[PDB]
Amino acid sequence: RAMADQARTIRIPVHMVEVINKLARVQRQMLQDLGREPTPEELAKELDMTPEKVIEVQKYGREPISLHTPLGEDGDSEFGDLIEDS
DNA sequence: CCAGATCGTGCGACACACCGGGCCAATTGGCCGATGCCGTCCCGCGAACCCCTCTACCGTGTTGAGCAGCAGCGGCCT
Repeated sequence: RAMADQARTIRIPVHMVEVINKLARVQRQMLQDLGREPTPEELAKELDMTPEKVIEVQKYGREPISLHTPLGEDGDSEFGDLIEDS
């Protein structure tokens, strides 16, 4: 429960985290057994949900990048120095 | 040289100048009054949405350089 509540900067409810974990485990097992990357339809029929829900669950789980990652070869610039204030 | 262009002059027409009359066309544009469809809101139920709780074979360990301060030790001094 604690890892479900204190593991992501953008918090997700417990049930959505459980769904994400289930989808990740199913995808890993399918990739291992089949030998190829499962398509969204294969997971959708395996997980008993629409492909839109599958892609939404995949999208929700991503980790934000950091603005301080250096991209200058000499070590002077940062990823956050090239973002325009829209 | 002398005859038409130019202009003087004259008569008329006359396109309006007036400033005043006496009615009218077109053309209203308001919403008058009457009729009708849409915005807002107040439920009504239901799908989902998030939070909390509990499961008892048992199970017991994660480079170089420069400058400055501190710890250990050799050796007086009492």
